[PDB]
Amino acid sequence: FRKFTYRGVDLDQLLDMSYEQLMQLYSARQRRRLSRGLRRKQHSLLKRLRKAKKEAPPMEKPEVVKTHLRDMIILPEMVGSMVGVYNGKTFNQVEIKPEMIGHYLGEFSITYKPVKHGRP
Amino acid sequence: VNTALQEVLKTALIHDGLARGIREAAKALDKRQAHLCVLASNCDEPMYVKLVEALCAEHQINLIKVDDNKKLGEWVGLCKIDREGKPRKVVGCSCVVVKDYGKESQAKDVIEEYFKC
Amino acid sequence: KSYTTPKKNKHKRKKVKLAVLKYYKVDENGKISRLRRECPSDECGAGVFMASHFDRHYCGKCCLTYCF
Amino acid sequence: GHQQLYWSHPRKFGQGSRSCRVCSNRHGLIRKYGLNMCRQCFRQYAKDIGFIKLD
Amino acid sequence: HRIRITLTSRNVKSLEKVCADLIRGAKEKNLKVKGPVRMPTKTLRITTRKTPCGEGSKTWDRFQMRIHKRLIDLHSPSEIVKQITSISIEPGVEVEVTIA
Amino acid sequence: MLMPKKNRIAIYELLFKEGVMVAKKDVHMPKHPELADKNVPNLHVMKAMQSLKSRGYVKEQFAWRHFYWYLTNEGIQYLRDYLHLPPEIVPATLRR
RNA sequence: GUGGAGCCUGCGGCUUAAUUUGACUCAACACGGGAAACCUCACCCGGCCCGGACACGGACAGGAUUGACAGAUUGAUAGC
Ligand SMILES: [Mg+2]
Ligand SMILES: [Mg+2]
Ligand SMILES: [Mg+2]
Ligand SMILES: [Mg+2]
Ligand SMILES: [Mg+2]
Ligand SMILES: [Mg+2]
Ligand SMILES: [Zn+2]
Ligand SMILES: [Zn+2]
Repeated sequence: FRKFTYRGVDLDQLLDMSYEQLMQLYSARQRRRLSRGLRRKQHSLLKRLRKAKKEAPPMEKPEVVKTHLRDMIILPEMVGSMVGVYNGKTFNQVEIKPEMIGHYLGEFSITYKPVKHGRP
Repeated sequence: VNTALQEVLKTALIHDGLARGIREAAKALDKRQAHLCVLASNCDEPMYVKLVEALCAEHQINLIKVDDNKKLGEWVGLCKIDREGKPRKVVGCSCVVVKDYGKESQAKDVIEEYFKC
Repeated sequence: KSYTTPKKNKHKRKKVKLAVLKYYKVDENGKISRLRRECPSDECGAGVFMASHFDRHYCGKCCLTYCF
Repeated sequence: GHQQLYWSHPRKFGQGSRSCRVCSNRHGLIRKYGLNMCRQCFRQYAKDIGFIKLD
Repeated sequence: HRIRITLTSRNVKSLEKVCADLIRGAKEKNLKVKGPVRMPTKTLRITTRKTPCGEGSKTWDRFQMRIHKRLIDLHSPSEIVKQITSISIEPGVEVEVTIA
Repeated sequence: MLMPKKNRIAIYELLFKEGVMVAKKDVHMPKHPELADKNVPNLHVMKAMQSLKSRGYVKEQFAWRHFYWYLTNEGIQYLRDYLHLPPEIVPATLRR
């Protein structure tokens, strides 16, 4: 009904919040992973995400930008943009709403194919 | 003295002085590293030959004007392969710009004297 | 085996016979006037031309661009 | 260009990163004292290196 | 005066035959010499598998490698010690003479 | 194999100045070890040297991870013919 | 003790783009020094590239053609 709230924080407080401060906010590995940093491969993601939001219509998902980093935390910088996460074979299309922060993009394209035992 | 000019050009090749192709020649003329330039003629180059001629006339560039391109290429002797015989199929070169570290030679001096005459 | 894509072609480089000819500008008098910018580098004090793109300048052997 | 591609994967650690200068293999690298060799080349070269069956 | 020799080697009989020869040479030239101080020799330990593949038996070595140190201290000028030291050494032995 | 013309002439000069040559068989080398003053990555020396071999100029031997090349008199004479040097001067292995 | 039990590892079966491929008493089954995330790696999946040497063709120093700063679907600052 309302705006979301992490511990004492609203999403708007999350969005207009610095990264290291946001680190202290969310979880140890995740705050650490921001403290450690994004490489080239992840930066091209951020720019290509901005261009997709520029080209995107209002009532439409932004265009997909692919990244193989399945091992990658979806940050609020990233929020509101499509990213094609690589499985190895294919790129899975993910729109990243604000609750996605602190999760992997790899999460949304499962590596093992989920099991069904009695198939034949 | 074409045999002497051939020996001088070969010694310049030995010492690695010569700065060649029209473009590197234009560079060497601009840098003012040309002591003599030579240009091919009797070739459909109405603008090219006119440009390089005015470029040499611009500031302190001596100009030899050899006739054929195939002949200039066989003289300079770039892709001489199968030296036990003739060069198999010369491709015609247009321009050569000599830069001369090894100026101390009797053939070079006799050329400077011929130019004096 | 049948391919989806046609094979890709090698980039045919836009060859011009005596391309250096269009670099300098001819005159009935004995001169040359290097119009477009000249590089201030020591290897080409002046003569060598820069690329003239539709939008902004650029230099070839050393690879350098200047946007609008 | 190719210079930013040719060898761009990071080789910082592990028997995968370093390798035997004999095999180029990543199996049994003797890393102590910087011997840097696989159990097979070690077994092969122990006498030359000076190791000995005392006990 | 105080020159300090450090004799190391992989093989033992070479080390003792060389160090004993140089000390005997020192006794001949007559100057204060400390006996060869046998430091305790160390032992480098390695355990490898014979097998090419995974599948034969899983066999293991118990590789030792001893490394022996003698050391000799003399109280004498430098040139005479250079005279004794140049002569009477053999391949296995490694001599390192600290000057002070 | 993209050489710089500078390397073609300096590498032929290297082959001349030391008649023989050794090199590690290692593709994954930023710089060559024995000859580290120039960059000349081992892949460059390797691929040039295998090209020389292909045209008979070097004798091959392979140990551990490391090629070993003996330069023959045809190689000595070809290098001096390319560089137009006199017959007086020589490599250090030829010189005495 | 182990065996019954929860679990470590290795193995079968299945599925899978690929699960490179080997072995089933001893003499397969924490074996491949197999503690493999990528790498390994082979296998597979998109796309480049040739690291197709050397010889000879062509080609051509009136520049063969690599490298190459732009913008475009791209992991990427691949002139792919
Ligand atoms: Mg149990
Ligand atoms: Mg059980
Ligand atoms: Mg095991
Ligand atoms: Mg394994
Ligand atoms: Mg692991
Ligand atoms: Mg693979
Ligand atoms: Zn420039
Ligand atoms: Zn081995």
